[PDB]
Amino acid sequence: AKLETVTLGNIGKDGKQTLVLNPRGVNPTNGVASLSQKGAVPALEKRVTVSVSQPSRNRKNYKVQVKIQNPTACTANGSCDPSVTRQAYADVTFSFTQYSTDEERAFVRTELAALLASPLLIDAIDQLNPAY
Amino acid sequence: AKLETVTLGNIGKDGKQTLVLNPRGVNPTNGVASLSQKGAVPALEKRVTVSVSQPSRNRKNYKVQVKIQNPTACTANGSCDPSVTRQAYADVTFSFTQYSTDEERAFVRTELAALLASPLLIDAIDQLNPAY
Amino acid sequence: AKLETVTLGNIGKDGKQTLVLNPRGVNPTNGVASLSQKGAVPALEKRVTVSVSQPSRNRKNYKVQVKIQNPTACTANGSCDPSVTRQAYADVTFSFTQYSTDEERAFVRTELAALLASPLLIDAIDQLNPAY
Amino acid sequence: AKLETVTLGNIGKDGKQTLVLNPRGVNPTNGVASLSQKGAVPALEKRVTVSVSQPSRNRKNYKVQVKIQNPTACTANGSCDPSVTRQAYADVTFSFTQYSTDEERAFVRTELAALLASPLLIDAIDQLNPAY
Amino acid sequence: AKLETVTLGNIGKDGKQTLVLNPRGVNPTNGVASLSQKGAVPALEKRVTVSVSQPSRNRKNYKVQVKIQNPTACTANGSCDPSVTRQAYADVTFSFTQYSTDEERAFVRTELAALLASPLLIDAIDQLNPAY
Amino acid sequence: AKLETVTLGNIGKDGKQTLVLNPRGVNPTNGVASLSQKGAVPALEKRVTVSVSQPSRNRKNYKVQVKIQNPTACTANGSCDPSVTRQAYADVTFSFTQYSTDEERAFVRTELAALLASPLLIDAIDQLNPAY
Repeated sequence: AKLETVTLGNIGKDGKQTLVLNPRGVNPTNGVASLSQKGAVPALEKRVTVSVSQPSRNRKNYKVQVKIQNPTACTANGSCDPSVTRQAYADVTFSFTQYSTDEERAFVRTELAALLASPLLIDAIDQLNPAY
Repeated sequence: AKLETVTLGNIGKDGKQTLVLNPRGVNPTNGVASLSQKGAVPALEKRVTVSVSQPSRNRKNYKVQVKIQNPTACTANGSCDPSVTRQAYADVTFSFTQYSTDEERAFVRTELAALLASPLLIDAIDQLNPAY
Repeated sequence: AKLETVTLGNIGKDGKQTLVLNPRGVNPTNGVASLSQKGAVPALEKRVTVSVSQPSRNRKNYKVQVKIQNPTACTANGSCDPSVTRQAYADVTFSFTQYSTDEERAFVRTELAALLASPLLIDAIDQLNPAY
Repeated sequence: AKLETVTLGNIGKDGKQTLVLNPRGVNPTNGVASLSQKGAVPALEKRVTVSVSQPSRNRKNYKVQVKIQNPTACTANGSCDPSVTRQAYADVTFSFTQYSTDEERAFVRTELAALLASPLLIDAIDQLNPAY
Repeated sequence: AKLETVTLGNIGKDGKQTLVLNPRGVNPTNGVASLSQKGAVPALEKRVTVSVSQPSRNRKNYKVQVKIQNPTACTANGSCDPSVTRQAYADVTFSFTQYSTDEERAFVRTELAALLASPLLIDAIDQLNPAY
Repeated sequence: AKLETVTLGNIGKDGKQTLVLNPRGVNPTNGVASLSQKGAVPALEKRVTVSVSQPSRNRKNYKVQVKIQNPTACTANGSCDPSVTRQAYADVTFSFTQYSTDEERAFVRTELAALLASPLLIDAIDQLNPAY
């Protein structure tokens, strides 16, 4: 699909924020499309990547991979310009057989999505609580 | 959060299906909670796992990990009982600093979720099309 | 199922006695749920353990394992406090396939319970006579 | 006791079915008494095996071992005769001391039978759920 | 006991403060229950861990082990977010024999608690003066 | 503090008993102040030991260490004089930075003492129940 400005809505804990990511390259050396919420400085922008990899000699499954990396900056320092003090990461890889159907693929995608909005996952990710 | 029957709604390509997963263990040897949409036979059920792992000696980040595995069965065979003929997989790991906040964690969670419903990801996962 | 006070009924040679086992842990290091008839002192209590283990790399089937250990104590000694003089053990191990059914599983369970109430087993266990 | 047709009643998950096992050998030559629900063909019959073994040099305790083996057959194939696609196994060994009493042995036997009819065990064997 | 919000009262030098700890997982990899006083950020919260370990082959006694880790944070920095500058620890392990009684165990428990509230301990701990 | 007859009250399961320990040395070879309850014979007396150790070459924290050792005696024997049949132990060591404060240490002291009267700890120590 068109590497275009993807715009995500009603995210954040309260469900009220917005993220705008702009096309920011393909093909670095490895086919991974890149997006970024453009900020003051490269180190300070939230990134996303997407890469579909066809099956080959060793690879027999298709693998779609998504990566989120969100830096946190703190301007006060022993200096003037803000610095990255931590990163948040997500990393999802999907693995699909060459004989799979789009219905099975779309099920895994929509299932993961609905899962991420569930009390079990809200507690595990937002509060870092295991399950009992 | 209570390892309870999580119920996911309006999933699938059309957005009209439902998934019901029932608590099906914790603590196999590795703290991973398990859920399953209960089906006729173990090999035939859709599974989910969740595991939060505190930081330790080598681990300094928290890592939350989610796994979807959905089998496809075909009953006709050279036999009577259905057999698994492929698996669909998702695998997401989140990586968070000990100094991160729930707002940063909930952002990465809701962002991934909203991302999974976007044209770029619909094409990459459902149609296995890279990005241009 | 809820790791709850199991209570067992009319056991013993006459089938008139009662055993009450109280939840006494999970996960020592190995997922082994534990029960125990509470007694004067830890070494003198009867124990039960159950462990379901899923299939992995090495293990392809499911394995359910139940253990029983009943100490016999004798308070007279060259001492005051009762001491264990022997144990009685039972260790049972069910092995079921990824494709097994709950009917097949319940049959083995109810068969083994019924088999244990039968003349041939009653003589092999209770009087230690083989079979002819 | 007399290796004789043992007949077992209301087994199965509904507790309505009957199993008839016919004496089918003794020794073979590990002392293993054998039984078998008469079947169309040897691979297709449910078996049971009982063995008592006296304490010797290496063995100082008595050990009684009982094994159930139930195959599942499937008539359809790429052939006419039914084939075995899976087995269900139970394997129980009792370990008793030279100084145990018949009352102590009978307690273990009847405890195991009672224990096999309890919610905790029904869920671990029939539904393959661990305990929480 | 149910892993609950344990609430502790009248602690601190003056005996006037309160600490609330919330069940924050079990079984990371080691049967270690966890609790934590809800803090702004993971690295900033007071933790407690409890584990009861049964006797094994290496371990012949029971061992109960409790850990306290309270961090101190200072927000002024060459930064914005508060950082951890030190940790206070308490690590207690109890050791009891298979034949110990609950009265003997509660004596050690209540004796230690009484001991900690005593002039000799107050000066050893709060003022780091040895004894003479 | 002056090594003085410490007296502790309302200890034991019921909270009704009293414990008088008497100064019984210092400086054996290791700065370990020692106490003890008046016992018929040295092997039969409850001991306590406290040691504060300053930071050093290897050691950079202060360490305060307390030990409890309560023997159980059984007078009946193949003898006249009582013999020790088991010991109960508690071993607490606190770890504090050179930069800690008396309020931070007193917090850890009073938190341990309050923790030791809580339903969770009572069940783990007195009844040797883990946590769920």
